[PDB]
Order: sequence, then structure tokens, then C-alpha cells
Amino acid sequence: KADYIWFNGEMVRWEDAKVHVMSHALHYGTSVFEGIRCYDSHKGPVVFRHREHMQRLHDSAKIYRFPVSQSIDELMEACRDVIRKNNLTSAYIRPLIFVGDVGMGVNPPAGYSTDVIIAAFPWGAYLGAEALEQGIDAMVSSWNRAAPNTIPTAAKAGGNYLSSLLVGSEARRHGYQEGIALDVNGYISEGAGENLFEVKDGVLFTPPFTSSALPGITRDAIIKLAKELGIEVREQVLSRESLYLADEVFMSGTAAEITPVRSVDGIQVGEGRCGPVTKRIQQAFFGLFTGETEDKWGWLDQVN
Amino acid sequence: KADYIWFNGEMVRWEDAKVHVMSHALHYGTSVFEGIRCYDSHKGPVVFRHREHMQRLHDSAKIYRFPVSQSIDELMEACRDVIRKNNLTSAYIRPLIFVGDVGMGVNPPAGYSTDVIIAAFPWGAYLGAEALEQGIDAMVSSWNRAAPNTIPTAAKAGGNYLSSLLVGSEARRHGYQEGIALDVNGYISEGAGENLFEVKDGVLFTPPFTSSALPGITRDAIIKLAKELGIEVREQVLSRESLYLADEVFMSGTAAEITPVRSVDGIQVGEGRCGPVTKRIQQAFFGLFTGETEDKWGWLDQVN
Amino acid sequence: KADYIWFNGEMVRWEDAKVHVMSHALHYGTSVFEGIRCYDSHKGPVVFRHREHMQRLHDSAKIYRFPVSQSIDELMEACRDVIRKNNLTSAYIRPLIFVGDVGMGVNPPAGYSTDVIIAAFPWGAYLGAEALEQGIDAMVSSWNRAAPNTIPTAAKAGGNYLSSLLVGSEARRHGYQEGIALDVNGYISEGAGENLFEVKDGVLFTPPFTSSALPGITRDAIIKLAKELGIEVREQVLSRESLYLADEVFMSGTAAEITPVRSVDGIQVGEGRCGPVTKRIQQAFFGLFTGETEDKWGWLDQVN
Amino acid sequence: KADYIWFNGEMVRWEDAKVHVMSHALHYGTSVFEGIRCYDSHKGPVVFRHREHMQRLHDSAKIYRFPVSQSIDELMEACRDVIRKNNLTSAYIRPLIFVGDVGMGVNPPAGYSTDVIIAAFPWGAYLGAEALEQGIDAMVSSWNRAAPNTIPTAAKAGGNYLSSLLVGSEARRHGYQEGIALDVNGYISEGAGENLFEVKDGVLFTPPFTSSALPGITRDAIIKLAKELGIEVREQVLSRESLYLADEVFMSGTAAEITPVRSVDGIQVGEGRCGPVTKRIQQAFFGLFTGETEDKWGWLDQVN
Amino acid sequence: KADYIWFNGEMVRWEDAKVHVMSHALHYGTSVFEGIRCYDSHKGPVVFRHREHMQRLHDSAKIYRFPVSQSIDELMEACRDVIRKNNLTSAYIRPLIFVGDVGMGVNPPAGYSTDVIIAAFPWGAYLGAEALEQGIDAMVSSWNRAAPNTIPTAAKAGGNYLSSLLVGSEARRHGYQEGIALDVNGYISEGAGENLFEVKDGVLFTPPFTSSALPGITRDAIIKLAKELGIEVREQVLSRESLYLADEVFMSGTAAEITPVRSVDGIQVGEGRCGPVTKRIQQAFFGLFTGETEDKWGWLDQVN
Amino acid sequence: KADYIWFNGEMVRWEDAKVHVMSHALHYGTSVFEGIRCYDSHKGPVVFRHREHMQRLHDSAKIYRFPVSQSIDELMEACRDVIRKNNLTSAYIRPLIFVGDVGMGVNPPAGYSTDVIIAAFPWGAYLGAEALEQGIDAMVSSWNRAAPNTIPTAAKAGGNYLSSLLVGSEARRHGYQEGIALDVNGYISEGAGENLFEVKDGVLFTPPFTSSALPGITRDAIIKLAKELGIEVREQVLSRESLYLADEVFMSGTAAEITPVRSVDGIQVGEGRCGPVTKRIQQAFFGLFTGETEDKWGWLDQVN
Ligand SMILES: Cc1ncc(COP(=O)(O)O)c(CNC(CCC(=O)O)C(=O)O)c1O
Ligand SMILES: Cc1ncc(COP(=O)(O)O)c(CNC(CCC(=O)O)C(=O)O)c1O
Ligand SMILES: Cc1ncc(COP(=O)(O)O)c(CNC(CCC(=O)O)C(=O)O)c1O
Ligand SMILES: Cc1ncc(COP(=O)(O)O)c(CNC(CCC(=O)O)C(=O)O)c1O
Ligand SMILES: Cc1ncc(COP(=O)(O)O)c(CNC(CCC(=O)O)C(=O)O)c1O
Ligand SMILES: Cc1ncc(COP(=O)(O)O)c(CNC(CCC(=O)O)C(=O)O)c1O
Repeated sequence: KADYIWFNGEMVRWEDAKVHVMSHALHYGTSVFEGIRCYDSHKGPVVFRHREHMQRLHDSAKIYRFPVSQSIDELMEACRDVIRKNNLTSAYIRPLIFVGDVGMGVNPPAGYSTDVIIAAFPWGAYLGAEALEQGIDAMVSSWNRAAPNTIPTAAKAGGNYLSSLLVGSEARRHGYQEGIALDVNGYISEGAGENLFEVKDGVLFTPPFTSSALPGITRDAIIKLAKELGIEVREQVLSRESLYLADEVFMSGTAAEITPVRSVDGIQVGEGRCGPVTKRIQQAFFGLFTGETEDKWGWLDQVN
Repeated sequence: KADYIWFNGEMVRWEDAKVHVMSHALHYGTSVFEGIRCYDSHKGPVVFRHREHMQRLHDSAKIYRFPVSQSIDELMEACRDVIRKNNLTSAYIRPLIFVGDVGMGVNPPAGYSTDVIIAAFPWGAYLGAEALEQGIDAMVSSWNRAAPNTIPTAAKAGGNYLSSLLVGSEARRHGYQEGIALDVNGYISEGAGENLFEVKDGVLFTPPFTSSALPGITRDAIIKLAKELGIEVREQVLSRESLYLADEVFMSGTAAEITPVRSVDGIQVGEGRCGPVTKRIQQAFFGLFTGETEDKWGWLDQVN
Repeated sequence: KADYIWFNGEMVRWEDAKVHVMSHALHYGTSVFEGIRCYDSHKGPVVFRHREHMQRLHDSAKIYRFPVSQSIDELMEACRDVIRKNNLTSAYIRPLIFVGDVGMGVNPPAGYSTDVIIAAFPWGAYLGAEALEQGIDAMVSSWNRAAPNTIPTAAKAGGNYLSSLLVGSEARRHGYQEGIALDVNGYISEGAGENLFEVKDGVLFTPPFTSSALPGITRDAIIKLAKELGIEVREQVLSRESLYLADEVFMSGTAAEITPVRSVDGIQVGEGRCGPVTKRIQQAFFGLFTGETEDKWGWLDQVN
Repeated sequence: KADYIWFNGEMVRWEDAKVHVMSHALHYGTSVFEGIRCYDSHKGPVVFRHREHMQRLHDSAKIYRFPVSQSIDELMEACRDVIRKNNLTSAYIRPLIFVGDVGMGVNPPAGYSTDVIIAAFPWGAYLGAEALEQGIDAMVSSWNRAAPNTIPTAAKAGGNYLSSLLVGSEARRHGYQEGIALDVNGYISEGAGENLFEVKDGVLFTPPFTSSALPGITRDAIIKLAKELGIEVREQVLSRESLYLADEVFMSGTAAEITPVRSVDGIQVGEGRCGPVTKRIQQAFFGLFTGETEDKWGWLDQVN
Repeated sequence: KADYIWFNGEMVRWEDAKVHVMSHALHYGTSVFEGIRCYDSHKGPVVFRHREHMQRLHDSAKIYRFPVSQSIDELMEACRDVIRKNNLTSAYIRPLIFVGDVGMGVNPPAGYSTDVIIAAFPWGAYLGAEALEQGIDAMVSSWNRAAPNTIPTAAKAGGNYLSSLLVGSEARRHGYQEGIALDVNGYISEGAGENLFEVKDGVLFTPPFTSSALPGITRDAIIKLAKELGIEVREQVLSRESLYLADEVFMSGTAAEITPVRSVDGIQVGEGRCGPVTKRIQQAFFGLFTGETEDKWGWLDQVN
Repeated sequence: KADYIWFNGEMVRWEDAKVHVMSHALHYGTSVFEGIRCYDSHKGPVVFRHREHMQRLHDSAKIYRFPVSQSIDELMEACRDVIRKNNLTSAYIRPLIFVGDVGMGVNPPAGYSTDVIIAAFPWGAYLGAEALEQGIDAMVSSWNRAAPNTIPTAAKAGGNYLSSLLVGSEARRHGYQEGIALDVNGYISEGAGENLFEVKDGVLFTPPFTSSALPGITRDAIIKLAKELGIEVREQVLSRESLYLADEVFMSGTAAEITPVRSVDGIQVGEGRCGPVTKRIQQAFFGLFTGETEDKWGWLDQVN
């Protein structure tokens, strides 16, 4: 937790950041949000692919026509502002744009405005203390990801997560660390809160957005790092069983970073440990914050 | 609006009913809710199909495994309690069960509890002041309803409504009063916040739940009233074009009650006015609150 | 062929009934049509379910918003007029409403009118001189019927038949008399030019319109006749293999009347002949024109 | 209109180019056609990708097994002839091969032949006088494109256009200039009479033929011009929402040439004007008719 | 195991019932089989719905065109013989028709014949010693049932069971007793080796064959017993979540007879024990073997 | 046929290699197998891509969790052993891993083991003595391939072939030599027993595994050979009609090697003969056994 939360421009004490129970988003899933990480690097506290995240936040809101009064630059400034205000050097940031207290009825009244929050706070490995190192055990879920043209899966919206709750909770109830969901066609989509990658014969594979997968920013970074490392990348639909035949499997995400998947549905992947290509990518990723990996794309935004 | 809102057992002043901005449901659409109407009848203030609604609220929570500490009877008592406390004789009630301030991450921590709210307040015709009388103009949306086995459509959950927002807002932007959505198969599903009925050759038609339609309680009541009136009812999949060939078309819902649809995509239905069968059902429905229609199923719960 | 064709309100000799090659319908399938039969009866020449066919014609046009200047009564008089002008007592009637010479570009110019033709002529059994009596060999096509919400299959429009051509020609090229098509879901739809019926344990089955089957008027009469005969009817989705397990199988249509199907894909149906139930239904149908079957629905329109 | 139309090997006068009202294609949509443009250029009148179009015309007929007695070069010579004979230096050409007066019944009799017509005439911007410059407002339709294996969308056949009528008329009735359709999967297919392109981060995107999109000749030309300009091209499935996130959006076609799309469903694309990449491509395209763009592929067939 | 097995017309000893390892069915899953139970009753040993099973065995072979040289009565006599010869009064019978040693290559050579085997042996409760009484815990599988028109699910064929292996083994590995599978549409199909029934508000529900469910003989018997008891039955598509909302849930099958399902995916069904309606049906079922339930349909074939 | 068959570690004379009729695989399609060819070469007898085939065998088993006691090296030695024991220099090898006599009930008892067979024998061209040289006539089947996530199509398992039987037998009954199946989406999948390739404008196309196509080892070698030849390869979804527009079409498989397809559904492909590109590829393939083609990948395993 932390001392302050940026709320519609103001730095509000954490406990005072409250909204009415009749706020639209509590009843209709009408909000869009982001996950952003601030790392303690060789260059000091830096926000990873900051602009990319605020840009996606805007894109998500645009799809639903949620009015956003803050520009991308102003959102970035607020983000850096809230990190410094809480005196954090590393943290997870949660920007949230939502339809507030505007009356009942799924359709908000014409002229309404959205409320915006940006909370920063320390947050450990999404999948566990040993996850990044030893990998996790995944399970293919019995629940499928949203079908195309129902609820936009390119958008990171609150309502989307009922699905992730069903997928993620099932895996956990059965003793697994994360669930992998298939789209409505029976092909691999993504993890409950991560994108899915496969490594086969030295080539990196990952499903396209049209497989109902979120256009992950970690995913995109990985694809770019891989090309820098001379690793071929193929964005293509993947069969459910490809998970059992792949040489390596790993998940990506802002919270999950790069987490090796050592088994799927109880079937061991490779030697049951982090794969060689997964390790190259993982080191190349965390090397961005030690200076070992040259930031050629401009992904480290100085907090100050 | 009103003076009080029932909140976790307590009667809280409306303006004091607030939750933290880090409440789970604001970020992940993790809530289930209901729409219930209290009518000023010949028997005094009565809650229409009260138990049925609280039962559905419980069912929705069960599907997502949201822990609910209140029993159906206790929820009903709270509902009647909040109506009387606000001294209302007619009103719309909004029970809401949601995952509150329990930490970030789509999967709530083991042992967590849900927060529950029940707000009562006057609310007019969902589709307009002239809707019930003259009917409304509907449009078939370009957005489809959630596919089976993605997010349960039998559950009335907050996250579901991103879809209803897209469907409903599109119709309104194009000058229509409500949008009718098709499921992922191209068949009629339901309205953004209503169930859809068709009348053809004296027979009543409506899509099954498997057409991604909510198991409406108004819908169910209509099917029962129709059988009492000697009207044949067929719950079956319906083609998109059946809307243009039906003799009558109408939508049903707690907020929308029974609203005639005089046109679809600009094509006039019948004489462009309330249809004869729609009128019989509408009169039989509102007759429940004047004593004209005998309450044979026990649908009027006395508020007191 | 015959001597005269009703063309926009006037009797034109057959040979002079022509249209410009830049007629819309020739380039964009923009026409709707019907198939009607006139039968010799105890009441003299009678058109079978005349009004129902003209109503469907009107419905097909309505779906595409093709403006139709003729009323249903006017089209009915014109049809009876062409039957008499050609000195026919029995015949096949082909009404055709089509977008004419209005310019290129799929969307016709505002304020356009449609051209209308009604040709009547003798036409033998749709599937053969021995079809009604001995049955036919059918084949399940490798081409599927139009998917829901692409082109309305409840409409009888010209453009629809490219599919019928693919399905029908494939059956014929492989040695069969007619093809049966499956919908995009893999279930039985209809024949290239007729509806499909199955008989099993004394019960009659036929796919609903949502299985991409045209709402056949013959189909409808058979269902109504069957109920009179005390035969149970079930309109439901049917599996492809149900064709091989049915006790009987037959096709219905204005042109094909009631044609038994002795085999499907080379697999013999029942004894390989017109089954007993198909027989009961066929005698009841043709009985309408002898008076042996009472015309309880008012299906025989006298030509005079 | 013009003065001559090529009709079955002979240059007949416009007013004489007629066929019987009982012509097959008028009742069953059994025709295949093309759209070709003749441009006035720095080299006089030139037919754009003349052979390619006549080849597709042949390909379309082949899929439906429509017999074609003319060779590609004879059609090309006839086309060139119609342009000259009518004294046009810029025009739109419409070759049409159709099943004519061969008798009723969807299956044409063995040994029949097709009638062939080729009309040429002046035709302006398909989507408006200001289209090419300012861009147009597009709408995603509520009607879907033909599903795979129903009616081959690889072929340009008359019957295909009932769908294009529904898609295009809907957008026009709602105040847009063109409608974009999704396939039965919920992915972007194509415009009612154009192919769809998106530009994102400098890369050009367009759906594959398997997304129920016609293998456009303008589309193919653009892909080739793009690569020549060093612009990366990706033929891949695209989500419905990608239309709101693309930096640029444009439609391609013979009639529509290269038309920018400044907004989709009311959501502004980029700056609301022609984007930079669409600009380069459009200039390269029209540069062919001035010599500025070297015709490296031989896409210009001099009329003479 | 037992002492004799009927093999191609002769009662061979168990140990001699062998076929070559190059038998077609061993490599291509080309066999059709059945499951039948012989019960000890108030009338001695009786084979339940004996003829029905042998008829389905024939139907299965017919779909795949496997030649069967034995008539239904010869199979019935052989079955009765195997039971007697082995001195059993209660047992499980397994008739199996398979393509034997006819050479490699999926297509058997013209004129081949099938090998037929019929083994009888004592087999207890399919889902456990406590199944029938206490009910079992079911799990919805992550594997889907065969899609329509791929491998006919109306037939009980060997190859079909790779799917049942995946569905059933997954539930068992996760600590459940049986897995319930959804079809490719996301709707309930059937258990890995049983049909699925739900009870809601006194009405009995079960998916149709078109939901990729086998036309179970126990299922059919239950529908008939239900109607006799005045219980309404609805054969209709069912949503995945309906399993959590049903008042009662149970599985049917020859091996599993009538087994209550006390929980699905860990969610308790009703009171967590056999429900009242499942109770009535189960008693009516087993009442057949005591005389309590009058065999009104002739489902008991005395062994003698 | 031959003299000996490797059976669980020992050479058994062909005639004595038998199994009990209660062997699991005979009743539930529970086996996985391979097809391998041994060729006479300049290096003497050589098994083509031997290890790759045994690896796939292992992969097929892994997917179903069938326990396999033999290592890949052990299976390879056994295969070479049976080739020599039978005095063969060229031959077809059939390894078969199957669940044996372990009891009835789809789920085998914990701790079970699988039986393994490896038969080697001479086998002529899969599709005919003139197939490789003159090509074959193919037919698009009316039966579709297994849907994703039902039965893994990446596996070569016995149960899979019920589908291959339906597709292959249908082509053969209608006068063709092989059938081509479409997946549940309506796109080209593969032949009943081989992968499908198309050639268009010098580019080679073939469906990905997600089109329900087996990851053919011949397919893989052709793609690798093609790249050596400087031929561009595109693994992508293909439309059904693309078969009629391709310049060339051929099938690949261990048994069928490289078989040109001269016609599809009676529509001639190219000149009606082995196209030039198919030719280049075919000569490169067979060149491997003459040495004319350098074995750069290590595909020739010497039998010795
Ligand atoms: C469904 C889903 N897919 C993929 C991703 C990966 O996208 P990135 O852009 O690379 O982050 C996320 C991010 N999800 C989370 C945590 C979700 C939660 O709040 O539980 C994250 O990494 O912030 C996600 O929710
Ligand atoms: C998608 C949807 N379908 C059908 C219905 C009809 O169900 P009933 O049980 O008969 O009510 C509702 C209820 N929706 C609303 C209002 C939604 C909103 O809050 O905007 C109602 O009638 O309370 C709904 O949201
Ligand atoms: C696809 C199709 N399905 C069903 C029917 C049956 O409907 P009825 O209303 O009972 O006629 C027809 C009528 N087809 C034809 C002949 C088609 C042709 O002209 O080739 C008819 O009976 O007039 C049809 O074309
Ligand atoms: C559905 C459709 N998609 C794409 C295209 C684009 O293909 P091009 O090869 O690049 O032309 C066309 C051509 N349609 C038209 C106009 C349709 C009409 O006749 O109204 C054309 O450009 O001639 C089309 O009809
Ligand atoms: C997939 C499947 N569904 C339903 C049924 C139920 O049909 P009934 O006709 O009522 O039996 C069975 C029969 N299966 C088994 C056992 C399967 C096995 O061999 O393990 C049976 O009851 O013999 C089945 O295999
Ligand atoms: C469905 C299927 N697809 C593709 C292939 C091609 O894969 P390859 O790895 O290149 O062999 C085969 C192999 N089938 C056979 C023969 C099947 C039969 O036994 O009838 C083969 O080539 O051994 C197959 O069965």
C-alpha cells in the first residue's frame, strides 16, 4: 500500500480515495485500466514502456467512447508525480479510468465525464516467489476467452476480467499456478493475466491478437528483444496440444514479467526447468535495468 | 435518489455509502447485481417476484464463487427494510454484491468476503415516457453477445455490461431507442437490457438462454401469463430476419417492463403500433398491480 | 414456354418479354421470386396456397427493401389472368420481382422502382417422371448452405441460388438426382430446391428455419396435414447421419411436390421405396385436388 | 450509357442489348462479372490490369462451371473495341458472363452456353466527388460476409451481391458513405465493394482471402506498390476494434480506387484526413497514369 | 474374464479369442461396439433393452458401411448364449464388430468382411461402489466433444473413444469421478461414458443428439419412465452454467445405470445428495428388475 | 506381408503375431502409429527420416499419456532389425503402440503398460501404379476433419482414422482416387492420408497444423527442399475454391510420397499433368536416394 493516490489531478491520501457505491463501474464493468512497472535501475527509478501503456489506456477508453480529459503526456506526468510523492524507487502502477457516479442504467448520460485514478505501490512476482527462477505449473482451462466482436479483447477493460477470474481461479483450485485459456475456436489464446509463448526448434511462437489475446506490451517487447537476439519469431495460431510438444513454454506480462512454464496439465515441458531460449530472453529483459541490455527503443522513462 | 442505502446490514445515509477506489469490482468487473421493482398496488407497496430476484442474485454469485454471507430471506428482509426506510411506495431496487477492497490481482485472496449494497429509488420507464404506450424503434447491433462458455450469460454480473454498453450506445447514436443483439451464431439473442419476444400468427416466440440471452424474470412471468391467457409459447432460436416478418415485436425487463417495438432497422412492424397480443400481455401484466389479474403464482411480496 | 407473360401490368407475348442486359438483377442477384402450381381439380383449375406465395414474395422484397407497387390482391389477379390468357388449367407459375435498368453500382438510386414478371407454363415433376412414384437417390453435398445473418435464407431471392446450383449440380454430376446440403454447423439444412423431412418411429421430423432452410409453403402444408392425420411432428435440428437411420425420408416443394428419397449417399432408406407415412401424407396432399381431402385451410384458389 | 455494347461476339447498339426475362441469371443470380477502368494517361487511354481482370472473370466462371467460349485475348480485344467504338479515353468497363434463356430450374441443361456482354461508360468516384481527397466516413455493418464453403467469395458472381446490398445500404441509410463487413467469425472482411487496408506504426495490413474477402486486383496492386516503396505489408486476420486503433484506414477497388477512411463508426481515424502512408500509396498509384510511377509490372494495356 | 466368448458364429474359449496384430481396427479405430447389462430379476436373468442395443450396433456399422453378416436375432441369440454358457445371471455384455486382418491402408479392400465378438462378464458400478447411492463429483472437461459431420457421434465406434479417454482421464487426474464434456459450441454434451440429465423446478432436462451426445438407450428409457411418472421432459441445448443452477444432476448409461451427481467443479448440487426426482427415476428404473415397475415396453429379454 | 514382426522386443513369425480380442485398442481406438519407408539407395538400404518418425510416435503417445517403455534409439534399432530379419532392402514400416488386454472401460488401470509392434513389408505407391507419374483425380469430401481441441490432430492415433475412412471411401465410391477434407471452418485441411500442397505463381502453399492437418514429415521435408530450390513457401489457410485456381496441386505422405493431383472435383488443374514445380520438388526428393540431391539434413538412416 502507499500514502497517496492521484485522483482527478489531486494527490489524495490513500484512505480518502473513495467513490460512491452507485458508481457506474461497480455495476457495469465500465472502466479501463493498465498495469505498469517502475524499476530501480542503473539509471534510477524508471517506468517501463510508460508511453506505450498510457497510449493503450487511451485506446481502451476510445473503443468504449469513455471521455478522457487527460492527455497521454499529462497522464505520464501524473504517474511520475504519484511515484515520487510516495517516495518509491520500484513499484507497480495502476492507472484506472472509470465511469463514476452518473446514475443507474448501462448507458451513461450525454455529457458525462470519467474519473481517473493512478495508484502506485510495491508488488512482488505475480506468480510466486520461485516463479521467475524455477517456472510454474500451468493448466489448460475449461473456460474460453471472449469471442471476436463481443467484448473487444484488444482493450484492457474491467469487465473483461470476469473471464480471467474463472480461468485463473480454476487453475489455482486444481493446484496449478496459472490457467491458460483457449479461444472459442479451440486454439491457444493467453493466460488469465499473461500472454503465452512457445519455443520449438529454436523458434519463438505466440498467438496473434485475433486469437482473443491481449496485445501485451511485455509480449511486444519480447518479440523485439528476440529479433535483436537473432531469434526467429512467428505470430501464429497455435493448437492446444502444441503446449505438450513445445521445447519450452513461458508467460509474459507486466506483473508476471517473464515466467517459465515447466509443465502443462501435468505434462513436463522439456527438462522441467527454465528453457535455454526463455533464459536468453529473460536475461535480455532484466538486463534493460542493469544497463547490460542497451535500451535501443527508448523503453525506460525516467521518474526522476 | 434517496436518503438511505442498506450496506452490509447497516442503513447508511446515501452520501456515506462509499468504497475505496481500489475495490476489486471497479477494476475487474467482479460484482453481481439485480434489478427489482416495487409497485404501488391495490395491496399497497409490493416487490415484484422478490424471491426470484434474490435467488438469481445468489445464483450469479455462486457461478463466480463469490462468498455471500446473507441468506435469501435476509436479503429480502433488507430489501423491504430499505424501501420502508426511504418511505417509498414505488421504486426500483438495486441489490449489488461485489468484491471490495481486498488487494489487486484478479484472483481475490482466500478467505475474502464480499460487500453487499441494496439501494432503492424511484425510476421511470427504461426506454422513455412514451415507450410503453407507443412502442420504440429498435436496431440490430453490429456487436454480438458473449459466446457460450466465455462469461456466463445466465449470470447477471457487472462485467457483462461492457457488451450492453456497446450494443445500447450504438443504437442510441444512430437515432434508435434500443439495440437488439445477435449471438455469435447470427441468431437473435436479446436487447441490451431486455429480453426479446416476437408474435407471429397468434403464437409467442422468444429465444432460449442458449442464444446468449439472460433468463429474464419478466420474460418468465410473460411466458406464464401467456399460458394463462391461452397463448401458445415457443422458446426457440430465431433468425435475424424473423424480426421483419413478425406480426408484433416487444421487449421485456424489470426496468423496461413490457415495451412494444414498432420498428426494427427502420422497417415497420405490423401497423407500427402496439400489437394486439402485446397489448393483452401488457394489460395482464399491469393488471397484477390493480387486482385485475389474479396473482396465482405469488409474485407480489408485501413490503409493509 | 407459353404464349403470354404478364409484364408490369400488361400481357406481352412470350418472345417479346425481354430486358436490357444492364438490368440490376443480372449483375447483382437483386430479385425475389416464387414458385406456384395451378392444379386441375374437382373445382376446376385451382392455384395451391396462392395468397401465401404472394405474401412470401412480398416478404422477400421487404427484407431487401425492394419497392413493390403491386398489392397482394393485384398480384393474385394477374397470376390468375396469365393462367387463363395462356389457356392453362394446370401449370407452374413463376412471379419475379427484380431491380431493372437503373444504373450500375450495387445500391440502386433513391426512388427506383422494380419490374415484375409472372410467367405460367406446364412443368413436369421437378425430379423426374418416376420421382413421386418410385423415389429418388439423394446425396449430401460438399457445399454448405448460407450462414445465418449473411444473406437471409427466409427469403426466396435470386442471388441465393448460386448455392443451390453448386449443391444440385454436384449431386447430379456424381450420379444422383438431388443434393441435400448441411448448414455451416454441420446439420441437415435442405435440398438444393426443396425442404427435407425424415420419419422415425411414426414421428415426422424437419429442420427449423434457423438451420438455413427456406420456410417452404409445401413444408408448412405437410406439417398441417400431418397433424390432421394424427401424426406427431417435430421441427428440430437433425444430424447428418440421421439420414442413414431414418425409417423414411422425403423432399417437399412446389415443383417437387412430395418426392420420396429411397437412398442417401448410396445407403438405402427403409425398404428402398416410398415409406408408409410418406404415402399417407402424399395421398392426403393430392387428395386436395380430388376432394377426397377436405380443404379445411382454404388452400385452393379457383382460377375460374 | 454509351452507344455500343459488345454482345456475344458482335458490337450491337446499346438499345438492342437485351435478353429474355426468363434468362437464368435473372432468377438465380447465375452470372460472373468484372469491373475495369480505362484511364487517360501520359500514353493515352490505358486499361488497368486488363488481363488480370479477364483472368479473374474466367476463374469466376470456372468455379461455377459456366462455359466460356471466348479466350482471354478475345475478351481483351472486345473490351478495347467497346472503349474505342464509344470514343472514350477514360471509363468504367463491365464484362458480364451469364446463364441466359436456357429454361427454368436452378440446374441448367447439359450443353448450354453463356451469354457474354461488355459495356463501357464514364463512371466517377465510387464513394463521392470528395472521397479520394478528403476520405469518407465508414460504418461496420450488422450483416456478415458469406461463410467459407457456402458461396465462394473468391469469385465475383452476381448472387454474391445481395450481401453487398445489405451491407452497403445499411451504412448509407445511417448517414455513412460505405459499410465494412465482418466475416462469420467476427473479423474484418472487406467493404461492400472494396477491400480494407489499415496502417499501423508504418506497416500496411489487410485481411487474407480466407477472411471472406474478394482477391481484389487493386488490393494486389497496392501490396506490390507498397513493397516497391519499402513499406512492410502483412496479410493477416484483423479484429473489428483494430479499425479504431489503426493510424490510417483506407479502401481499395476498381471503382473506388484508393479512398481514405477518415472515421469508422463515428470514431476519428488519426487526424481525420488522409494519412501519410495512404498518401504515398495513392500518389504511387495515380503516378502510373502520368509516368511518374514506372509501370514495372505491365499493368497498362494501351487502348490505341 | 469368463470362460467362453462368442467369436464369428462359434463359442470359443476366452484364451482362444485372438486376432492378428495387423487387424484394421487396431490401427484405424475401425470398430463399432455396444454395452449391455444382464440383470438378475424377479424373473431370473434378463437382458435390458437387448434388441435396442443390437439395433444400434447395426446402425453404427451401417453408418461406416461395415458389412454385418449376422441378423439382429442371431446376435441376440449369441448374446443369450454367451451369458448361459458362462453361467452368469448378472453381467455386462460387450458385442464388438470390427474390420480385421484385411491389409494395411485406411480403406479396406472391396468385398471384405468384419469379425464379430461377444464377451460377457460381471461388471460392477461404473463410477464406484458408492456411486448409485451417494452420487459422484463431476468436472467439466477442457476437451470438447467431436463436432457435427466429422466423426458421427450417433454411432458407438471405437475411434470415438480417444475423446472419451481425454475427457475421463482429466477428471480422474484432478480427483473427480467423471468428466462432463461440452460440444464445440460451448454447450453441455455428455459425460465421457454417460448421458447428462438436469432437474430444474420439477422438469427433467437433457441435451439433444445434435449436442454431440450419444443416443443413449438408458437415456431414452429414462425419458419414457419419466413421462410415465408424470414428469415433464425437455430435450434441449443446455448451457455450461446450468450445471451449477440445476436442482438435481445425474448421469445415465448401461455401465453407470443412473448415477446422481452431487457436485460439479466443486460446486454442490442441491443438498449434495441424491435429489427427489433422481430418486423417483432411479427407483422406477431398478423397479423393473423386481416387478415393482411394470415392463410396459418389453425392455426385459429373458435369458432362460 | 513378410516372415517376421517385432513384438515387444522379440521377432515373432508373422502368422503368430496376434492379440486378444479384448485388447483396449480394438474397442477404444487407443493406439498411436507411424508410417516409415526404407529405400534402396547408393548407400544401400536407408530409412527416410527415421528418428523424426519415432519421435512423432513418442509425441503421439505423450499426448494421450500412453506409457512407452522403449526409448527412441531402441525403437530405431528394432525397426532396422525387422527390416533385416525379413531380408528387405526397400519397404514400408508400421510401428504400432497400443493399449492391450488391460480390461474394459475407456480409462486403463493405473500402472498399465502398452504393447508395441513393428511390421515391415513391401508396399507399392499408396494411390496407384501410375499415381506418382501421371497424377490423380481428387474430390473434396462432404465429411469434415476433427475440430480443434476434440481429438488432437497433431497426433497419429488409431481412433483418428474413422474420419479418414469416411473421407477416403467417399472419394473412392464416387470414382476418384483420393479425398481432400475441409476443416470445421470450411478451409482446406488435408487428404484422408496425406497433406495437401498448392502451387500458384511459382509459390508453394500448404495449410498450417491449425487447419486440422497432420504435421506430415514428408510435408516438412518438401518445405525444406523447396527452400533449397529457392522456392518461396507459405504455410497459410487456404480456401476450398483455391483448389480450382491453383497452377498445380499435389499430395505428400510417407506412403503416397509426392503424388500430383491432375484434377479436383472434375476440374482440371493446370495442363492436367504433373506441373513443373511439383516436378522440381519430386526429382529433388527421389534424388536423395541416388545422391543427386545432397542429404544436407541427415535424413537417410542406413539399415546396414
Ligand atoms: C488477460 C491479460 N493478458 C495479457 C496481459 C499481458 O499484458 P502486458 O501488457 O504485457 O501487461 C495482461 C496484463 N495483466 C496484468 C495483471 C492483471 C491483474 O491485475 O491481475 C499485468 O501484468 O499488469 C492481462 O490481464
Ligand atoms: C442483458 C439483459 N437482458 C435481459 C434483462 C431482463 O431481465 P429481467 O429479469 O426481466 O429484468 C436485463 C435486466 N436489465 C435491467 C436494466 C439494466 C441496467 O441497469 O441498465 C432491468 O430491467 O433491471 C438485462 O440487463
Ligand atoms: C432452397 C429451396 N428450399 C425449399 C423450397 C421449397 O419451398 P416451397 O415453398 O414449398 O416451394 C424451394 C422452392 N424451389 C422450387 C424450384 C427451384 C428452381 O426454380 O429450381 C419450387 O418448388 O418452386 C427452394 O428453392
Ligand atoms: C465485395 C467486393 N470487394 C472488393 C472489390 C475490390 O476488387 P477490385 O478487384 O480491386 O475491384 C470489389 C469490386 N467491386 C466494384 C464495384 C461493385 C459494384 O458493381 O457496385 C469495382 O471496383 O468494380 C467488390 O465487389
Ligand atoms: C460417450 C457415451 N455416452 C453415453 C453413453 C450412454 O449410452 P447407453 O446406451 O445408455 O449405454 C455411453 C455408453 N458407454 C458405456 C461405457 C463406456 C466404456 O466402455 O467405458 C456403457 O454404458 O457401456 C457412452 O460411451
Ligand atoms: C491424415 C494423414 N495426413 C498426413 C499424412 C502424411 O504424413 P507423413 O508424415 O508425411 O506420412 C498421413 C500419413 N498416412 C499414411 C498412410 C495412412 C494409412 O495407413 O492408410 C502414410 O504415409 O504412412 C496421414 O494419415
